[PDB]
Amino acid sequence: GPRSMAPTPESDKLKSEGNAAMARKEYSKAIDLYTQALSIAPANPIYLSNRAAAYSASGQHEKAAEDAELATVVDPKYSKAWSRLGLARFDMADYKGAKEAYEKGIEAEGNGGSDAMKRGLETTKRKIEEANRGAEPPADDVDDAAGASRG
Repeated sequence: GPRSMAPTPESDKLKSEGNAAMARKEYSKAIDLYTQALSIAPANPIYLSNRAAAYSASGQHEKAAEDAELATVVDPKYSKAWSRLGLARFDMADYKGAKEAYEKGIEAEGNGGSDAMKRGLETTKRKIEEANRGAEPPADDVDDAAGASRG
């Protein structure tokens, strides 16, 4: 018969084994274990957001972003997915997109945001303001005054 396409004790075991792999910093294994969980329950936002964390830890920001995005599409009310998406976009230097993700995460979280979301949004805004105001100070003009004018 057909699978239920929803989480099972088996998929959750795989998720837990994935979580343990993360703890050991075995990111490639975590990615594989979360993927196995997702083969049982496709597009599960918890499993997706966990695999996103593993991608991010291993420096694979585009893959992290795709997992996190899909999670936010499936469950836009799941604040953790937005936090994952924010970090992934931040790490891709997509600061506008990171700002948007953190803002939506903060709304979904329903309590002003997790510490990570609040700091994430603050840091992203500061980066955007740095760019807007100029990342480099202006230089003052060279002096055309006479050398003895300071005397």
